[PDB]
Amino acid sequence: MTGMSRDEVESLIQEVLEVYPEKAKKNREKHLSPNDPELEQSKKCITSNKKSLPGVMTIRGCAYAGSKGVVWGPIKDMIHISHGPVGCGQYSRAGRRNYYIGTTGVNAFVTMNFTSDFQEKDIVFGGDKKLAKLIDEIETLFPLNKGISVQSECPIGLIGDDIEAVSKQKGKEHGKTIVPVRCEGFRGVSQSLGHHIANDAVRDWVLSARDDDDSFETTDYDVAIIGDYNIGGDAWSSRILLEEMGLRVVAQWSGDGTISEMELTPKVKLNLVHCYRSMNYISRHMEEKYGIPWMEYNFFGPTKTIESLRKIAAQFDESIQKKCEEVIAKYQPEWEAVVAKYRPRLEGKRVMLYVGGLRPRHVIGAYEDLGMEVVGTGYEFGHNDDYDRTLKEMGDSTLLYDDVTGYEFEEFVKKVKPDLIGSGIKEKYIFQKMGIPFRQMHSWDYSGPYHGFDGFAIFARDMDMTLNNPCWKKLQAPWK
Amino acid sequence: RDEVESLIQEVLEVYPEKAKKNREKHLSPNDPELEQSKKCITSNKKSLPGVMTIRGCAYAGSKGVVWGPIKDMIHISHGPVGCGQYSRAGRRNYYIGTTGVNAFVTMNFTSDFQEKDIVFGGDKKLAKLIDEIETLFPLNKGISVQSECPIGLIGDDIEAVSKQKGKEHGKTIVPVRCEGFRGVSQSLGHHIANDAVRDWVLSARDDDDSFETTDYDVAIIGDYNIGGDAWSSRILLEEMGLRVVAQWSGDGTISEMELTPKVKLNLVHCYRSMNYISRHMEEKYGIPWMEYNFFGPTKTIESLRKIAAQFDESIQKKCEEVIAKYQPEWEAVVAKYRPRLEGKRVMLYVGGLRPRHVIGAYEDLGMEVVGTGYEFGHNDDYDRTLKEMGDSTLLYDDVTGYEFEEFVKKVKPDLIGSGIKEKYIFQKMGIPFRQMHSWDYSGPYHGFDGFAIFARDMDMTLNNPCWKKLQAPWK
Amino acid sequence: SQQVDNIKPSYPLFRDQDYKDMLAKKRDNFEEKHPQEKIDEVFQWTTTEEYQELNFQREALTVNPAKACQPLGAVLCSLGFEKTMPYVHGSQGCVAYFRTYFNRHFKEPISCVSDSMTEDAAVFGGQQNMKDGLQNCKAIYKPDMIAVSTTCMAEVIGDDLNAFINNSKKEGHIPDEFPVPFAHTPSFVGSHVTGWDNMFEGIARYFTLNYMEDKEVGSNGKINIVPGFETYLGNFRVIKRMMNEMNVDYTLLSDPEEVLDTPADGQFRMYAGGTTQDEMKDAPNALNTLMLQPWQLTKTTKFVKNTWKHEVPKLNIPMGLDWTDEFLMKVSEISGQPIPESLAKERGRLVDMMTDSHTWLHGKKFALWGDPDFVMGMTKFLLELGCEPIHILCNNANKRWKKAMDAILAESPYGANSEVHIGKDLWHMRSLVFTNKPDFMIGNSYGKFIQRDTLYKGKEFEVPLIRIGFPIFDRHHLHRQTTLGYEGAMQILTTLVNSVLERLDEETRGMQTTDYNYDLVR
Amino acid sequence: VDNIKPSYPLFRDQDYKDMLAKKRDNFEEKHPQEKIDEVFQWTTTEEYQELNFQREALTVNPAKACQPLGAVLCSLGFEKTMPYVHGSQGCVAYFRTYFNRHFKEPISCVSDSMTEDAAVFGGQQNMKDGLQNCKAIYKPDMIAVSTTCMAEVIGDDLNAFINNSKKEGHIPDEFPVPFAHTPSFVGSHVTGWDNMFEGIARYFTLNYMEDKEVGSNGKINIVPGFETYLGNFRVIKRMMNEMNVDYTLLSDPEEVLDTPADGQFRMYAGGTTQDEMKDAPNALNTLMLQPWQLTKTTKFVKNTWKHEVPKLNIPMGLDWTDEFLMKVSEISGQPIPESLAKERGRLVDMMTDSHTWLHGKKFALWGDPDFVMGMTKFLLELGCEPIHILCNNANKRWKKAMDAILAESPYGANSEVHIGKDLWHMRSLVFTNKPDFMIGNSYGKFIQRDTLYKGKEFEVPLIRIGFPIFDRHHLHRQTTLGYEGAMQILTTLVNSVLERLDEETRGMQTTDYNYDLVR
Ligand code: ICS
Ligand code: CLF
Ligand code: CLF
Ligand SMILES: [Fe+3]
Ligand SMILES: [Fe+3]
Repeated sequence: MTGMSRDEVESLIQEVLEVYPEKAKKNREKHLSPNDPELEQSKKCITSNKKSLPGVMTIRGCAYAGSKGVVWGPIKDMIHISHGPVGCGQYSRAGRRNYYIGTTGVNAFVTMNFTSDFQEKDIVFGGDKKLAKLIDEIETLFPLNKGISVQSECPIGLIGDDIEAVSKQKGKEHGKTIVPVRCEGFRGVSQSLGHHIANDAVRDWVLSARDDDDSFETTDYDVAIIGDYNIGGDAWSSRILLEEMGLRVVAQWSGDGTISEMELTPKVKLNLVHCYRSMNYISRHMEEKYGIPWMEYNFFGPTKTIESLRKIAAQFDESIQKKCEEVIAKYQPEWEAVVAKYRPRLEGKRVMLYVGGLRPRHVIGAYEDLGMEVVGTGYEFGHNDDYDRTLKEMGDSTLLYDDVTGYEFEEFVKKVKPDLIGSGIKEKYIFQKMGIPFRQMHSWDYSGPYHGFDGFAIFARDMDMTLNNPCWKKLQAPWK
Repeated sequence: RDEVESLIQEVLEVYPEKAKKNREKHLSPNDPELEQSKKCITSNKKSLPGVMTIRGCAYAGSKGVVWGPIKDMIHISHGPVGCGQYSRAGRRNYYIGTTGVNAFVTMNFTSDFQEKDIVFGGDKKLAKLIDEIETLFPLNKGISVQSECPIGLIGDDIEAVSKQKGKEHGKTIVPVRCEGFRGVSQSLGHHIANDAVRDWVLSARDDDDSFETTDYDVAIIGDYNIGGDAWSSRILLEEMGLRVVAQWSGDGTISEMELTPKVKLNLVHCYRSMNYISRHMEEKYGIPWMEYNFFGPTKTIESLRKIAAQFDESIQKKCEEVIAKYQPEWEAVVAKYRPRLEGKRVMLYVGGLRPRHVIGAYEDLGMEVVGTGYEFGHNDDYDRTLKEMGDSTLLYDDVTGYEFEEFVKKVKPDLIGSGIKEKYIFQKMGIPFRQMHSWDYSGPYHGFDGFAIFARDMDMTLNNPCWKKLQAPWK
Repeated sequence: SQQVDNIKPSYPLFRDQDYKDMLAKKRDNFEEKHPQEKIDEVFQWTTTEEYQELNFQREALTVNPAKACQPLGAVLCSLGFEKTMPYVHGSQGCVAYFRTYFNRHFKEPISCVSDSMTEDAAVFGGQQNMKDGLQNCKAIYKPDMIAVSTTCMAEVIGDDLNAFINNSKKEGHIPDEFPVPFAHTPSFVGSHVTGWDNMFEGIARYFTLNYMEDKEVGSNGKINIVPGFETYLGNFRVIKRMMNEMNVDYTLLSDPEEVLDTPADGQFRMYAGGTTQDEMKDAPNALNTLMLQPWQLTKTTKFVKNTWKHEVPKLNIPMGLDWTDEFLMKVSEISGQPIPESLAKERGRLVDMMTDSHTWLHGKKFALWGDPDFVMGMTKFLLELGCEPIHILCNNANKRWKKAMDAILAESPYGANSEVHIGKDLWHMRSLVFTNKPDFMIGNSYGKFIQRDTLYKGKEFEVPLIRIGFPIFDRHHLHRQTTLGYEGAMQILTTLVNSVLERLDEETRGMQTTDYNYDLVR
Repeated sequence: VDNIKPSYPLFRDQDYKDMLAKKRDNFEEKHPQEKIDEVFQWTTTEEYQELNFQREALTVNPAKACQPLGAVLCSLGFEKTMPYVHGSQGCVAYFRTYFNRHFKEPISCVSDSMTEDAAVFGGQQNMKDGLQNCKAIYKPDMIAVSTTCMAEVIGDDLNAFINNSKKEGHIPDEFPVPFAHTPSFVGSHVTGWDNMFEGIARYFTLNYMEDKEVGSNGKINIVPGFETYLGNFRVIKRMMNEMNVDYTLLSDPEEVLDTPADGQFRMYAGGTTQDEMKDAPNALNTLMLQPWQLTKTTKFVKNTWKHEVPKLNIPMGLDWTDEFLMKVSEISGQPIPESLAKERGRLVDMMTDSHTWLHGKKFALWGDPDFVMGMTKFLLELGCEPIHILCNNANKRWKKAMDAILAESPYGANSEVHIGKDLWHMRSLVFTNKPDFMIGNSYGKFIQRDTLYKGKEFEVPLIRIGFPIFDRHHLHRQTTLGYEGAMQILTTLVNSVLERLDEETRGMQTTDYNYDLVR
């Protein structure tokens, strides 16, 4: 059966827009569009990075979620303070699956919830004195921490607190790096501004720590993995491929990352950016200051992984390129066996995706390696450049939805009728009630990794396990 | 006390005339001044049909009690599947070993009799079964064939199979005719099992003096290591300077039993189950045997001194060292728990030894046994109980389910110590219950270390908050 | 030594150094134990495929059977009738074992009497024991009905239960009108579930066989339900609850849930609830009879079809999703009562939990054993969950049952790697879980020794036991659970998925080694 | 293939172990393992605990959430009601995700997406647009408005904003929009539930008390509070039904948190009707299931509805379920049926059957004030010793009541109540004064990991009772209230002891003695 024509997709877009009030409908009309592969600039088809409409069930988080939850929190040897009331740190505690190796509570603190637990006295009279005392208690009770970050929640920027002054004074007093991050949840429109604020915090407080330090020995094959957060060990599956290629991964952040790795990044020869959306800010800064080239790579599925490995190897000498062909040949039987086993059970299946800023386009090649077709995709907080990259990677006349609402995503699913949906935890149980197989594209449904060749076997097993699960054939009662 | 006799009369009126006349012989007040219990109570008789008797069978007394605890031997429940299944790992006779390799206590080896085995006999099946045991469990050190009820009824010949297979495999195979119908209780199972020990195992090293012997060699007889009871007793004996060569049968081995005729003294804890083998060893090897009681500090101290008096002064000196060493431990236990248990009244009903052996331990906590009885104790068992129990105190032999409940409803004890089949009956009635067979999966209770557990367990159950909450507040 | 504030039971007490030194001396001096190297070598041998071949070649030796004998099932069936005393004609040692067995599983008083046949009855018969036992049992415990089964001794000597009970009534030991149903329950035939089937058929034919003249099918507008050997109280409760939800008039014959769950309120109730004699007498007047466990109820099914003329449906055990659907639709068809929206909602909630937990259960390998109908229902539900039951064992199933199980597995892609074993014990199961390791075992408490063995080979070889079935001795109040219906499927599903999650947490608790993947969210 | 390994077994392969070792040794600049071990050993000592309990500014691993989360749960308890959190959208994403992971269910809740613009001019325009959009899109019968901390800090007037929305036509004047200020820097999530319920009750009844008569509808109001066990809502309904007591469960989210999967998504299901809330002052009385977290609601009901609101404990355990049933019987005049006496007797029978394995067992527990108080009371009834009682939310009044409860029992002599302490405080407590088990939410799993790391003999297993439960499935369906809840708690506790004992005695030839078949 042929995919939905362009005319049918626009007609569907119009129907979902009817129930909106006129002001809301005018806004939402710009965020839904059929895919035009022939289009070079997505500004002329879809609009992104705007304010969420009030009173709609948006999936977006906040700048604190994008800074504390995404960029700073995975740094394992640093303690991250959820500065403010208890709620923000509690809901984001160990909710992301940024994998790390360490002794939690001693030298690693990722799954920990350090918070200032603001009361009304701290709201009324400020929390700068409380923050200063809190940092002292951190030094006493967690002496092996290698750094402190102050992640501001909403009231910090509203009551006029000065965390830069406290961080500067306490960092000098304790000889420690203290990073004040003004990632108040109201500052932007999504987690996307949290990435920019966190990246600027990295630039202003960490990245320059070794500018006059040359003790670290450097090789011509030094690389840093930027914007891989090791979701279920994603960065570990990517790192093993890069080092099998003969490269030395000096830094990887934030997943399993350390503060010292972040400070060693200005010494690498190439910056491999997996998530452009969250870390293109620091990559451009490092190119402009240290002259380090940065390139985007995709390790989702064998086809993208092989293309990325060859493209990375082309940035080095022939010895690295020779080792690249050795790695590709070594893993070729592994992923071919995965395809031979699982492609027959997934060929022709249609999937609709909705993830935050990278995965709506990065995982498409992995699905196409399994014979599946992505009939719809969208971003929570992807920018125009994110949608520019999606246009060519996405089929013609395919539904695109920016900042999709709870109502819109449900109505789109009811008409498109995908065999599988990949989205967040807030949409998982809505579509499972409707009888459509669901895979979490954020936490990997607590499976994974999905990166690299080893991750592709897990990805194909997981897609097959959910899509072909017997539970989906029993949604209707036999007497009904 | 006329009142206790009046209670006995009232519970008796329910029975038909024939059943009643039989039951009056088995209930009587305790007369400490009486020397022979035959003149007050009758025991070791047949159970009345149609009553909820607590007794087991000869198979339970032989396979379950005497032979099963021997860890390095495989014990076949010869017959249908039932008997071995219900007795599998049900007694808590503790052992050390690799189960399935060199130890087999909690295992259920059975011939699983079908109709063809009942109709055409199971001697060929038994012979084939022993071959399979040799193949699949080559580290076993011996085999016992515990006959279930059909074995003695279909005319099987397990002695001939055991003899031939034992010679063929160079193994000790002990045929035990412990068919459950043979006696009136587990008591005959003890005698049959003891005779099987004598006829097949005990004389194995009669012409073998290679084992080195000392003047302080002892064997513990009739301690089945319930929750480690024999281990708690053994540590006291060896701290006294004695060498425990064997223990029967808890944690026991076939070689330990074969080494028993080489000891200087046989310490019998359960007289009822193992007095047969003790008398035989005294008449054949000249080994003296004496009864000892390690229940509670008072009995333990008395037994340790009595045992030490059978040896030289060096052992007696070490006995006073052991008693002094453990004196602070049990005194602290008494100081902690006697205030919580003083004056409480206990009714006991266990098998052939514990109805009288645990009384001193209760009296060490200030408690009083206001009634006791045996499932299968003999007249000599009740002779021993007469002086260990207070005057005008209820005694019940082979008590029925109805009688034991009626006695409890009148006597109203603060605690009942009995088996699992009555544990949940008296918990409904709101009376704290302690299992005196499995120790309620606690223990050990023997020795000084076991007394701390015993006092903790009595306190935990008797003073539990649950007993004050059986009545609904609105009722 | 014992500290008064740190009193140690056996396990921590004998791990003290003084007890360790004692045990080491005892082993090295008197036990004549095989050297530990030889013991280790033999244990390693018993976990191999070569040992499994020898293990499965045996035909005379049974090691750790997963089954009991017939009179145990007869006692449970008798306990399901109002004020009925289970009466086992034969040796008293059997009754002591039956009561103790049920005592340890239900943690409840179990009423059952023996007539204490001895060596005298081995040659003269148990007629005198029957006359005295029936008279004594009626006089002492005052039952409304005495259900007579047999021990193997009475069966071997060929005692005639019918003649013995008739002679008891003729000679005045019991009234002629007193109901004394009987069933021959030979322990060398079948298993405990066979005894339940024989006992129920004996009680059913006692009350209805000679009174079929005035009976009319469907005249009382009810549906009979025969549960069979059932040791989960929630299974009796879920069936009654579902029938009440559908407003379907029903008669649960052999209903023991009340007497197996009496309250502790200062009184002992020997009898509680149970199927009344009027219910049994009026049973032929029902619209139909449903066998909850048809594989263990063949003799009852033959009697009900041939005597009551009830067209007993070919219903599977109502376990899992599909078979609970079939049971509910069959009940709806017979009674004419629609399936209520509440049951559709309950089914949908079970489906929702299946959807929520499917990622953690897909591909999980299970070795299971138990009674034929429970095993078949467990296997069916496991296939519905995407699990692979790779070792399906039933010590007490026939070749017809194995044929049906193979057809069930052939219908599912998740049964391709499945093998059904009949007439095999738990020593066979121990070999199976070593050579072809499942992720989990589903079975009774005897599987705990298999887990100990697999752990001894190594932590990565340990196969954890999930306690579902009979008997459960080392856990408390699991007999209150449910395995039937959507509620039973939910309880099984919750137990299975959380067994996976608890096992995964144990494997990922190691700090700095496996503490990655020690996820807060699963 | 045939052995596809997820993360845990995959990264234990030697090639991944070698990679991680090289990464740690060359770039991570990690502290030496000897220093790490020394510091960890230090964090388990009494000296560390004293420093741990001396902090006044740093909270580490709290055992509480913020007010709007409780307000959302309360709003979900009303029929076709959309939880609406006036403030920043990041809070709602966290609230929904938090409840998604615990209930494994869809959670409906909207934000009006207040941003930096509203930080200066206020969130009035967000309220007007948000209420109009929420009503038009999701078509609720009622919109319950709470606040994020941003809206509270800038002092947004919920009443004025909602009134202006109705005056300017963004929503109909008659459309019910109850509101509650739920500042996250005050109290905890249970405080937000209390504030939200008081706001909804005040919205529907405060200006309509003239025609109300106490007891005129012959019912009893039940206010559950913040409750995340579906069986707790079910057990209260079931017990009232078998007593034939007419009742009104206000804020009943049972149906919407347990919708079936049948090919259709239900955003709304069940819930307390607006007529039920309107008629609530006409009830005979109102019962607070969790009185410690319902103080504002209790004050409103006593002073506005003129209901007596008896001093009832949470219906947990045996004694307090007895008191709840007898109080219901007294108010309604309905006798307690024999079925409930039988259920109580069965719970007592299980208490008797399991008392030997539970007596003397030491527990560290945490959670919400009423659940913790009920758990402590039931543990004392079971002969258990709760040695570390922790509650991050509770006040000094609650601690006083808990001390009185412990003083009433000999099993509370070795008990200490901690208020305002987090789970890092709990970690020190279980190290220095080790309990046999901890009863708590999923965050306790990290405490078990720490105690296992010190040693197997130091590991304190976690029994998952409370909120949130994230690493187990469908535990939210179980019950902690009534005799049924006490039976489930008892079964979990005794089998936790038995499972732990089996683990300790599984070692062949070392501890396989005492690996008893029968327990
Ligand atoms: S052997 Fe006997 S019934 Fe002496 S059959 Fe029985 S482990 Fe009892 S009173 Mo269970 S004559 Fe031993 C006994 Fe006593 S099994 Fe144990 S407790 S001291
Ligand atoms: S008195 Fe004793 S326990 Fe009874 S049979 Fe006889 S030896 Fe055995 Fe066995 S299989 Fe079942 S339990 Fe019996 S009916 Fe036969
Ligand atoms: S948008 Fe983001 S998550 Fe929201 S508050 Fe702001 S930084 Fe934080 Fe925090 S305590 Fe609770 S969850 Fe909020 S109401 Fe405040
Ligand atoms: Fe019970
Ligand atoms: Fe769900």
